[PDB]
Amino acid sequence: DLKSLAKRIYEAYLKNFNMNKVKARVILSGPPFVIHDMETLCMAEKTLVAKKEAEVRIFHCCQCTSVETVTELTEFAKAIPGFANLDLNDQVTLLKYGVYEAIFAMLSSVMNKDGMLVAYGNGFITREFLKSLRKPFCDIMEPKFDFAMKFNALELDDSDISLFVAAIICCGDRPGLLNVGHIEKMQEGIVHVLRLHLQSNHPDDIFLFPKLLQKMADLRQLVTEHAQLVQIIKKTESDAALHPLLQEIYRDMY
Amino acid sequence: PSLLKKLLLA
Ligand SMILES: CCC(CC)c1nn(-c2ccc(F)cc2)c2nc(OCCc3nc(-c4ccccc4)oc3C)cc(C(=O)O)c12
Repeated sequence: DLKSLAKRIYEAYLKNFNMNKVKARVILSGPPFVIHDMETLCMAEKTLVAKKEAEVRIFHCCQCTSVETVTELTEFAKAIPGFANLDLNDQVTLLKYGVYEAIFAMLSSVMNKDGMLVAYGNGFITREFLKSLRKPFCDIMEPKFDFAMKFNALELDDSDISLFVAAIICCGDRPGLLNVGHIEKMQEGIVHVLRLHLQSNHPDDIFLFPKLLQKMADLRQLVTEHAQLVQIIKKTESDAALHPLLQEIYRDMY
Repeated sequence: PSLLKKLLLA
């Protein structure tokens, strides 16, 4: 039942992610506190994270963001039909290599040309402010904004994105998988439901499915490059300690 | 067991 599988994945997405594209669009219109310079960064910190260099404080907020998202993605994955029937070690492998591809795809839903929603929708940090930071911190988000602006031009909705994220997670290509064949069959079913869904939901764009296959490849390269920046920071920055869960994810990634 | 494995087992 392909329509059932799609509905179940979409409901799991709506249940487990605090932010989605509809919610983000409602906020990003007709009020989040705007962080556009050092004064407003310090103001936002006193109101939103009341508990060090500005770039390093932002770095810690960004880690806290990602840790929560990894938790949401793990719950989402456990609700993907068939995922919990996989070898537990393969589930770990799929999440390890999949979470950041999923994170950067879903970041697009909270990004526009001027900045991004942060802190559970209560803040908006500008793209120009991020570029203004000292190296290497100013080099982290720009490729993600670039990816997002092209991704958002596909005009996907949450029903599309939920299937796309499920496809990212259920990927038989990952290094170290024990049960490659079973995961491949899982992925084939999810990709088949994604293909059918895009044809139904986007009859105007007959190449949308191969465009999204290419975005999956682009996301893999984006994550590889991001991990290289993680390593630059961990070994050259005095005060930027990695959260242990994110350290586990990046360890022996690429 | 890893932190990730702990998340999956919860
Ligand atoms: C390369 C190091 C890694 C952390 C190991 C990192 N470094 N950076 C990073 C750091 C400093 C910056 F200057 C800009 C980006 C990140 N950014 C991310 O996603 C962005 C989510 C995000 N959250 C906030 C925020 C801001 C204020 C209050 C609350 C939240 O702002 C943004 C851009 C996600 C990651 C991630 O690999 O997990 C990340």
